[PDB]
Amino acid sequence: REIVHIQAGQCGNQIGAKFWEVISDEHGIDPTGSYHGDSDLQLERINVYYNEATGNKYVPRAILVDLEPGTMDSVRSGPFGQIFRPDNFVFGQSGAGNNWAKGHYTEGAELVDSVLDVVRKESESCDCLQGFQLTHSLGGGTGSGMGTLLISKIREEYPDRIMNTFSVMPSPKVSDTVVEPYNATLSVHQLVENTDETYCIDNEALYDICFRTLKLTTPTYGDLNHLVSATMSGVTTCLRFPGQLNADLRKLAVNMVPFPRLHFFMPGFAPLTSRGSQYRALTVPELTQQMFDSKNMMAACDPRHGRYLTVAAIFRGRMSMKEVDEQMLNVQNKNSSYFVEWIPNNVKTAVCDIPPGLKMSATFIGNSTAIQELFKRISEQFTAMFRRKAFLHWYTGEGMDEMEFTEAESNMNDLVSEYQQYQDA
Amino acid sequence: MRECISIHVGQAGVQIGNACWELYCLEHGIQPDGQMPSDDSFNTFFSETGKHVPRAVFVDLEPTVIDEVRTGTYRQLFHPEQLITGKEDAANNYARGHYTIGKEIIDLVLDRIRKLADQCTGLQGFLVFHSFGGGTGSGFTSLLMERLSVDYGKKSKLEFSIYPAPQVSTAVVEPYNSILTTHTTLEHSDCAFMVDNEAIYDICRRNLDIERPTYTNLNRLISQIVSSITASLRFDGALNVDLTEFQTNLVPYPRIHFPLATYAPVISAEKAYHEQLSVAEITNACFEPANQMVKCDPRHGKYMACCLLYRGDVVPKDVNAAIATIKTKRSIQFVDWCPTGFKVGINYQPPTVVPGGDLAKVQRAVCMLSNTTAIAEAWARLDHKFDLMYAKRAFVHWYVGEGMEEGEFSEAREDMAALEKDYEEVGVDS
Amino acid sequence: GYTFVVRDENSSVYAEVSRLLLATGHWKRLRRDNPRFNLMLGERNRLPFGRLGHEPGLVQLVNYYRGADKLCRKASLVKLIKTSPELAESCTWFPESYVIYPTTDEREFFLASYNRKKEDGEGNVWIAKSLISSEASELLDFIDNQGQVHVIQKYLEHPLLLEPGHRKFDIRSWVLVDHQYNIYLYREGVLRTASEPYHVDNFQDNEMFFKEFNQYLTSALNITLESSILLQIKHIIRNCLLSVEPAISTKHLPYQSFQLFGFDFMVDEELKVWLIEVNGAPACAQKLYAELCQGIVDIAISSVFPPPAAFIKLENL
Amino acid sequence: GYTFVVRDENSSVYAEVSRLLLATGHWKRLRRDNPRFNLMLGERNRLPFGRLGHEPGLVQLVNYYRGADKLCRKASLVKLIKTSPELAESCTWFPESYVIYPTTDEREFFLASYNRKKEDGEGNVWIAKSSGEGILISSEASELLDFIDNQGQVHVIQKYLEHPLLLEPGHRKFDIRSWVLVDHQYNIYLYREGVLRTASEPYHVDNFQDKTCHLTNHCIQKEYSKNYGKYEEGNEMFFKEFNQYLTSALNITLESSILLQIKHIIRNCLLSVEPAISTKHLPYQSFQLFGFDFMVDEELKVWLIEVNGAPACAQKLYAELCQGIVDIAISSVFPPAAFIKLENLY
Ligand SMILES: Nc1nc2c(ncn2[C@@H]2O[C@H](COP(=O)(O)OP(=O)(O)OP(=O)(O)O)[C@@H](O)[C@H]2O)c(=O)[nH]1
Ligand SMILES: Nc1ncnc2c1ncn2[C@@H]1O[C@H](COP(=O)(O)OP(=O)(O)CP(=O)(O)O)[C@@H](O)[C@H]1O
Ligand SMILES: Nc1ncnc2c1ncn2[C@@H]1O[C@H](COP(=O)(O)OP(=O)(O)CP(=O)(O)O)[C@@H](O)[C@H]1O
Ligand SMILES: Nc1nc2c(ncn2[C@@H]2O[C@H](COP(=O)(O)OP(=O)(O)O)[C@@H](O)[C@H]2O)c(=O)[nH]1
Ligand SMILES: [Mg+2]
Ligand SMILES: [Mg+2]
Ligand SMILES: [Mg+2]
Repeated sequence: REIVHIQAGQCGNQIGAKFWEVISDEHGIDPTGSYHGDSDLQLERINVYYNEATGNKYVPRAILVDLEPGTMDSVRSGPFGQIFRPDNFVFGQSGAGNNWAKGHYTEGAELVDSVLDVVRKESESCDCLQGFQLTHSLGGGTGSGMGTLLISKIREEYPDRIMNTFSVMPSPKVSDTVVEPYNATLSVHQLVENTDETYCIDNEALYDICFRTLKLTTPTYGDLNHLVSATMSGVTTCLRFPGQLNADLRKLAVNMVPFPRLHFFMPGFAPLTSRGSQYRALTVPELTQQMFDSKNMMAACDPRHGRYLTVAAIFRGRMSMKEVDEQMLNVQNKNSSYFVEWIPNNVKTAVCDIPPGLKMSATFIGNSTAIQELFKRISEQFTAMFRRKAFLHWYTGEGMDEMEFTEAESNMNDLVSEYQQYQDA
Repeated sequence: MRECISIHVGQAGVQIGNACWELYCLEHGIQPDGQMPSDDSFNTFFSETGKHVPRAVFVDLEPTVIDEVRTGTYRQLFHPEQLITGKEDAANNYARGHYTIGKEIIDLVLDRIRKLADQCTGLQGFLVFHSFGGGTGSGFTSLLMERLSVDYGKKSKLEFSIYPAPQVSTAVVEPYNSILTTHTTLEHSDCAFMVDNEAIYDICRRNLDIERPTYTNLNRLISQIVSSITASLRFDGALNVDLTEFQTNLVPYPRIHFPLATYAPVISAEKAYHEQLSVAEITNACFEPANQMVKCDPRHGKYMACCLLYRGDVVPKDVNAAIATIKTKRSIQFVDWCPTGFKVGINYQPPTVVPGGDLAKVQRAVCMLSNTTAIAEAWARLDHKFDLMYAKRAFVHWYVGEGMEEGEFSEAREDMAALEKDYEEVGVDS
Repeated sequence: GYTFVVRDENSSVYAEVSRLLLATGHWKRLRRDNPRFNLMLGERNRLPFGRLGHEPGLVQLVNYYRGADKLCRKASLVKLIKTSPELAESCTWFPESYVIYPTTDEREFFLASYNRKKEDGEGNVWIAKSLISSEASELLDFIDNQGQVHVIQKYLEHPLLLEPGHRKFDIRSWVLVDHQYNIYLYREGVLRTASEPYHVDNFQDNEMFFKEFNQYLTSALNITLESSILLQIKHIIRNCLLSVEPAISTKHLPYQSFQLFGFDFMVDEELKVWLIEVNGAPACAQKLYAELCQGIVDIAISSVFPPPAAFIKLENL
Repeated sequence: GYTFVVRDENSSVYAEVSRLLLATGHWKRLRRDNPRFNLMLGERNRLPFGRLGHEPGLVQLVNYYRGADKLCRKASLVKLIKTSPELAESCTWFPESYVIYPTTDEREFFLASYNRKKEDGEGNVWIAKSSGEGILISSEASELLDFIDNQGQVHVIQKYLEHPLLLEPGHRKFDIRSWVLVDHQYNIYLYREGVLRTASEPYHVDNFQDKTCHLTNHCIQKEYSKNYGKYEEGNEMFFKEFNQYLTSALNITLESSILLQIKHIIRNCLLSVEPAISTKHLPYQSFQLFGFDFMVDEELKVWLIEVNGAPACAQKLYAELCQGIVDIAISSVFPPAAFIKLENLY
């Protein structure tokens, strides 16, 4: 059961490169692609993310996309840069200028067919393809515009497969341009229609965690990417190691998505580490309380402001399964109002013996109605500019029409009202 | 691989161009003969042979001024074909520069520019330097911009426009030329940085203690501000933010493309005192009207964008702390439709000064680019002077005599009236 | 020599000021758009401040301070009181106000404060201005049925009532801020009194001077105008003008500014002065026009362009 | 499993806080100078703020706010009131004060103010105090200035409150002490219970050498007042007895007549120094217990006199105050109606 990984744009390639470095270490794969691990329980499901090449080499089933060579040249030089298939680097020369329209309609449309040729080649060499996972940001131009363009084209060619994304939401606290609410709203509109599951990784939440919790006053993208790669590792553990719960993308979607449009997940992680941090190993009760706390959410939403439709918890490392079950049952009994009563047993728990890194950790995946706070924040920012048609010339100049913006704004407002409807049920 | 061609039109554009390229050479360790012993990001502005040659074109309808370049210290720097001259100037007349004399030299200019474009693997656009007041600076530039929009459709075109000041003005009709050129060039310019000669003049008198500043004094200070703006294109780093990324934030509406530049510190080379100047001190100076490139009151104008470009010993921690202090202490009001945030860029390369110059060498410096409605005061002053003369049709015969019509005058003035109204509307709350 | 322009014929105050300048023999009046002036008696809206002080050699002064409308417009004054560092925590003299937009927007905060008052049995009368009611539902509907931004201020239900008549009144004080920012309170104020008795239920409803008002205060309450009301007034004026001082100061500008302000106060039954509104272009009382306009000529105009005891300079401690 | 260090054995308040942290599993007391702590109950002077929060694994919190001295020192408080934008024009609750240096001096301004009241026949009694010992109350500027020059320390000439609120029976002077706890998120908490450091001698306006009626300092009353503890134990009246005297003799509650002004002053004072002392941009978190000293005049107006960075509590209030410090400031950062949270109206 193979997954085809695609990473697009600066953010998509930076978080994507970290994800591959992290899991390559976990699976005992070195930068040359050779296996040198101390367990085989690393190679049991290695084929989910890696292909097997000539001299017993494991090659990531990853496709690196960007309209600018810069970020991809940085990857090719980084630690695990040589692990990727050289043919799978697909890049243009004229970037996207943080413009969704350029990535989706003009610059991106010129490069998209060559990317699909690589996607097709990777798919044809799959015994049984489960689907695709895309890493990207929604505030830029390549990952946002060209990424959603790729999703649309892939869906047309593989309508019966799962489309999963790790989508980095933009925030004024960690911003590159004022047009981020435009790019994000346009991308969310695409995501609501063409993805089965999206992990909402909020830069606002990643910033507040680094600043308020870790006390990293003046955090860098590297600091935010430390949390991201750790969360990405946790949420994909069930797909990379032998397990019974959410072992593939489809079963995960069936367990987590009660309504087709409501597929935006709020990840959580514990303990919150800081690059090069100190000594203790968090008890099971401590892991559980933290992963459910607003301060550990990777989306800037207060779960106490909504209700959980479904939840998937994953514990990693050697620990008491009896204690895990007691702690998991306790969080629900102590906060039963924040879990919808009309979805019985909506909190599932998995445990993996192999820890990340750390001695023991816990990853949370929640489909909460509080996620509307993220879409409300973006919608507010989008409307503040769209109301006065600010910066629209950059988009209309690429061929886009104002009607397209009105539809994206409306679809996202509908998404918010749908999340609110199920919160009042 | 994104190259940038600079075009310097008329006396002001040429003389300012000489100062910028002199500074760029000092910044990149390039000798007057083009040789660079240290030898890339600087290739956006320089082509290589081991001679590093500016991707620039100098144009003037009269040979004295460019002839000084041809025989000066940097004569070897440029290729002869890059220095283009006519015989008869535009006589401070927009109509002569755009029509009568402009038609005669335009095709040659476009060819010399084409020769530079052909050496570019990925041309990003043009930077056009010119005055509003001169006949060539106003007239020929707008003709050039019109033709460039045709020959290079997409490509970006940025301007550095020298706004007229009575202290150094050489013509009574500069207001006419200013309105005419602004009108004609408006659709063809993506971003324009106005440099008020009065503001640069007053900074030289105050901050540099110069009794009667000369063009050399003005141009060296102008070159520092221009250098800060183009530093992101000539250098690269993790904290370096590209100018086009700032330009996305700087221009909310196509017509409102005139950012206000403020620079700090401007310290006398003899009265330097040895003080270091914190990140907090220079950042605060960006909000002192005395340091702006255009005379206006930003306190009474709404911001649509604010960008901070730091140049020397600067770390983010200090920048964020300085911005935090400036907030809740300054008259920084944004329009309700723009996020009240500052886009920051840092270039670790410290500022360079010309040896034997009026400016002291500093450890750190900052240039702020802000799109404020306060810059519309500069249009109001110009439009008022235009109105005073045009009411009586004074000097209009000089323009009509070169084929122009009174219709172009009122059409250009009506466009300026609309521009002043656009700045008024963009400040009104939603 | 000195030349001046008049760009506001509707201003009654500066019409008298213009006459006084012409009477001296030192001042000549130029046409409306003549830019070679020394003094500009500009227009109320859209004054061309950007064109001022740029003609070389000329010393230019304007009868308005650019900005100041941040203290004069009702919504901006509410914004200034609640957000200025100098006022946010120290202001105890401005009635509880919320800026309500009809079509940023403190509607949710007003409803929280209204519900806090009805639960505790506290006075809940509010006044909406661009309607006096104790309901808030009909107050909000009144705002939405108008294309203007309104402010919901707490209505002063217990005002100081003048006897005889048992009637409501408000105080108007004239403040002249010259160039270099010296605040001058004009000695004479006016009481815009009501000629009907006060009712605490009927929501459907004359110039006393400081000598007659001083005489009413002793004998009526045995207290003087000062130490009970005039000290409060002076404190409020000082705090208000100094909060906006860094945003409107002309010290780093090519021209100089001066402005006459109209401060409106309301005294409650405990003798506490409350600031209601500030006026950028106020109108004077008929008998005080000659003295006030002469004071503007001497303090603000003659200080910049050179040819008593009626203006108290407000200073701190 | 949290760890704490105690670097001030003289602090009676944090000695009780230390005992409350122990005997409740969760806390272990580490050796002094051990840098692997979670909470630091630091020293009064020269606290090592620079070394705090530099271990990227543990969360560090200190019982003091760096820079609080710009409010808690006699001369710096006078400087803050007169120069802060938030206070310079709005402050009507701080007695007219001038910083004086003996052989940034405001000596010339004091003489101008002294001469202005003298010519107008206004009250001219002033009190001089060093930054109870070295305090002179006099209506002669010549006598006051000479007193400063003799001692080798910076003094502050404050306007003496000639008409204070006198407690009956006894007709005696008093001052109010309020305990304010500011947590890691700068939430200001006023401790419900306050103390009245009362005098046990009848107050008179003429003889300033009688320090038992003019100075309400607890040490002055025990060492010189012959009636020490005559009206209340240790010359300390609590808010129940004071509220009962107010509601009876003057027909007004303590909450409305005095506590509203107290709450206003506290919030204005701590928020004026907030941007200069906030640990939002610092690797560690701060919290501090302050001791606000007030004086009420006969017209029931509250006047701020001093702010104490390291205050001492009243014997009966130690248990409740120290438990409040453990719950609000320590347990909020390190988790296992007696404190009013002071907030702005809007
Ligand atoms: N800062 C600066 N301003 C200059 C310089 N040279 C001229 N100016 C200004 O530019 C305006 C005049 O334009 P010029 O550039 O002299 O004219 P031109 O483009 O050569 O045009 P013609 O001579 O009419 O053909 C006036 O406002 C001058 O003050 C210069 O070197 N520096
Ligand atoms: N809060 C309040 N309490 C009592 N009377 C008030 C009041 N607000 C306004 N008034 C009365 O209503 C009149 C309305 O005057 P006007 O409409 O010119 O503005 P104003 O001075 O009331 C402005 P603001 O919105 O700041 O209260 C005032 O002159 C005063 O007599
Ligand atoms: N302006 C003033 N008006 C009236 N009484 C005052 C006063 N300033 C001080 N006092 C009296 O003097 C006492 C001591 O004041 P001060 O401010 O010096 O005390 P403190 O607790 O800060 C320490 P120290 O022991 O150094 O005096 C006060 O408690 C009060 O009784
Ligand atoms: N977490 C994270 N966010 C990033 C990173 N790089 C950029 N971003 C965010 O992504 C957006 C910009 O998109 P980017 O990937 O840079 O551009 P693209 O090349 O057009 O896809 C903004 O919202 C940034 O805050 C990164 O490495 N990590
Ligand atoms: Mg991306
Ligand atoms: Mg993107
Ligand atoms: Mg010329």
